[PDB]
Amino acid sequence: AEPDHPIQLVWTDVNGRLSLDLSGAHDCFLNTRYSNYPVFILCIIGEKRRGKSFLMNYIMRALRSMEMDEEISLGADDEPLKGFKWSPGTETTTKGIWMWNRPFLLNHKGGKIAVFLLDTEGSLDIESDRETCIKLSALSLFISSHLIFNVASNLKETELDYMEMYMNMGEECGPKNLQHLDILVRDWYHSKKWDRDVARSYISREIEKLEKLNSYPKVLWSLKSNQTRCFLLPHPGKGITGESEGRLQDMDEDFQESLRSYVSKVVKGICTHIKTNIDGELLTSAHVFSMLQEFTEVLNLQIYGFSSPMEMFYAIKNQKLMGEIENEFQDFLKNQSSLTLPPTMRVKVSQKFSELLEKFMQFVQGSNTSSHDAMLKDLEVRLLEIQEKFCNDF
Amino acid sequence: AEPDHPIQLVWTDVNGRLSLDLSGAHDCFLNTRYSNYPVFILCIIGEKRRGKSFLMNYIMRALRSMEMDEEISLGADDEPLKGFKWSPGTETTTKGIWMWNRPFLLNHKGGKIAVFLLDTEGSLDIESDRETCIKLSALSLFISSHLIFNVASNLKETELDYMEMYMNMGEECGPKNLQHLDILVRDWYHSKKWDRDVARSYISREIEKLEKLNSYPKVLWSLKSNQTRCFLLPHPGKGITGESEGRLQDMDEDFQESLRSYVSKVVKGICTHIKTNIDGELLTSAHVFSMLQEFTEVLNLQIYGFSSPMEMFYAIKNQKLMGEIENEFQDFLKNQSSLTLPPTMRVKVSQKFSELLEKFMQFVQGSNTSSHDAMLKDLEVRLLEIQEKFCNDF
Ligand SMILES: Nc1nc2c(ncn2[C@@H]2O[C@H](COP(=O)(O)OP(=O)(O)O)[C@@H](O)[C@H]2O)c(=O)[nH]1
Ligand SMILES: Nc1nc2c(ncn2[C@@H]2O[C@H](COP(=O)(O)OP(=O)(O)O)[C@@H](O)[C@H]2O)c(=O)[nH]1
Ligand code: ALF
Ligand code: ALF
Ligand SMILES: [Mg+2]
Ligand SMILES: [Mg+2]
Ligand SMILES: [Mg+2]
Ligand SMILES: [Mg+2]
Repeated sequence: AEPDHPIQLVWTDVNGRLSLDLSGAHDCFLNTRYSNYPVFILCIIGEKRRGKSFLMNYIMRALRSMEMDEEISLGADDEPLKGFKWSPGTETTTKGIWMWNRPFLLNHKGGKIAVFLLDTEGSLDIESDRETCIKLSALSLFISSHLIFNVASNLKETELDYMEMYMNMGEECGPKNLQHLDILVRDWYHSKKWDRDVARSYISREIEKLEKLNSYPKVLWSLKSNQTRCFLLPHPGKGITGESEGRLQDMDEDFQESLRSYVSKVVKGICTHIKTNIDGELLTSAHVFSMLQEFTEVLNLQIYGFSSPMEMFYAIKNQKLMGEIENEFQDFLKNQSSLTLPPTMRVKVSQKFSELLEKFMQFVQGSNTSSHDAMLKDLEVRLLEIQEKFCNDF
Repeated sequence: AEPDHPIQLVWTDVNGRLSLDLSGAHDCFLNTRYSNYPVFILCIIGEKRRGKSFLMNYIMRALRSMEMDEEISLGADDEPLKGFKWSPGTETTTKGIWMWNRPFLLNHKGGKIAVFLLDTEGSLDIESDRETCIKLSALSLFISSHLIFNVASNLKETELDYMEMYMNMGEECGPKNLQHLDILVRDWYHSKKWDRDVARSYISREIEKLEKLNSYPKVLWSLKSNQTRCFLLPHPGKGITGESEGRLQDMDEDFQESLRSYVSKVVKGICTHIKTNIDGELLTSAHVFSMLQEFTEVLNLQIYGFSSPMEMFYAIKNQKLMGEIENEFQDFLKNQSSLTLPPTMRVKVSQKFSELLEKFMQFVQGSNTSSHDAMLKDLEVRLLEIQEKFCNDF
């Protein structure tokens, strides 16, 4: 891995675990040319297949322009788009979390700021375990000093559902600890009315909707805070979504106009979003990896069981059914006469035990046989404990 | 309500209940001019704000063209779009289920087919209870003889999650009973490659992805069946998504090309998708409302508790916690010595009771105080039963 390429910072394994590259990425942060500079860490997350990597590449152009001339540019109109791997169509491209393997070094107050870029696998891909992508997105949220939440078309149930999940991934991910959040709405319906004042009005209206709900207290906090802003990009047009070199000349003109404005605002805000540690001191490059490591271990400790809404519905109902059957067993035991002889008692209890296993299987919901078996096995061990204790003391 | 207007067939009330219009809609189906004709029932469902009503209006043009001349047309290029109420932007428009208040009468085998159109509130709107919209979409699915599942951009976790839910809303909604399903992908990334052969290839690839999963057996069944097809529409362009009259001339040319092809295929298939009853006989107009009524009562009987993924996660964990605490109480009672005097026993049990209520509140997850109180109240009644039984028998 040579300089000026993306490198994979985080990947997930089979067991659902998140692993950091403790060699190449770790070495990227500790380079003595810039390890003591204050850092700005830009991360992008959001739904799959919506130009996240594409956008990070145009930000990279502006950072490289600023690194050279102190000047803001998105390149020449015929420059094809390079950087983080980006690709058209329905197949997903980014997996895990990638970073550019060198910072971009911007002038700031007679020193430098080291700017790091993190590109995350998009959500809603069914070939990826949804909890795994949730953990990846929360790790990006945690480490960011500027987080881009890339949203398709408009804020909907899905985006609010997911960002509420992200901000519940430990106290570290709560909205108060999120330094800066851009809610970037891609493919905005209005190609002419997308400016800063439209976006404030749109968020104010969303807050009205959220104030009526119970579901999204953490997102609501964030949206009401001075740490969250919304930007709107119109649709880029068919010269960008099909087979494309990603060139500025391929862009719909209103998309290019909003893109230039948005990228320029990101770059110009960098000096106001230097990454901070727990205590609020400026964080340097040399301490980012430590933070990544500790919070990755936090995320790998807890298994949530996020799944399809129907699977979680069946899980609630089936867990209620198991508890009902256990209580049924307990009530049956309490109702037995202490004057029954021990051998006759043992038979009666065993028959009830078998009858309740059959009842579980008669009322269990869903069709995942493997999970029915796990649940049945678990019910069986718990009833056996109850039986043993009763028949030994009886 | 006069003829040639939309009328609301189904609405939801505060208590989450679905109500049918038993007067106007009921009278629409039983009109003696067409109540004995076989019916075709087209229903559209899917995510909010994605041109569902808009599409149903262009289908209406083609039906009205066919009703008049036996000829297929989408109108003149400058005709503004009328019919079901449709509107740009982020605010939702269709609520409940609407129908056109007259059938369109198509020639068929020396008789007529009565064509009914049902337009459904889109999913993912946070001002609507998600279970309520799920029930509305399942009712549309149940009654359809041609169902349009309108999908934004591509099949993702969300669409598969929701259609799996729809097809679990009673045996009536299972994939085997779904006469015909179009998965209509709007805003398809490729403006040139969207034809029937691309869509088959796309679905075949999705089936490969689903074959690896446990989550979507019912969708998988449907996609593998001969009763489900996929059609792709490119993006209509900014002359349709902004302030628009919805005219053919406002359309991107590749969108208009796919739209004409798709609408023509829908209308030409009508004779092959006559609605059928349980036994497979042709259903007439005069019996549609009966079916609507019976299945609406089925849907109003069951309350699922669908909610945000974080809320369902907390619900699973909190329900497990309540069961753990109840078992803790039961084990404590079993471990008590029968030689303890009754008054001393009653105090010991009461103190454990209080200690376990405190434990519940110490470990309960989430921040919905109202639901914590409900759960605490419920735990308290169950422990009281256990206590009463123990202290009376002791
Ligand atoms: N619909 C849409 N597509 C975009 C946008 N920006 C870029 N694209 C295209 O989206 C496709 C996926 O881009 P990519 O960056 O790989 O998506 P990612 O999975 O979000 O990282 C490419 O064909 C891009 O050119 C946008 O604003 N809207
Ligand atoms: N992005 C997109 N917008 C569309 C399409 N077709 C129509 N629209 C626009 O979407 C907006 C919402 O249309 P509407 O029919 O009310 O949406 P509905 O809530 O799905 O019924 C209107 O401005 C339409 O002109 C499409 O294929 N893609
Ligand atoms: F779908 Al992606 F990066 F979110 F390829
Ligand atoms: F958002 Al809609 F009909 F689905 F207005
Ligand atoms: Mg990407
Ligand atoms: Mg912070
Ligand atoms: Mg509508
Ligand atoms: Mg059927």
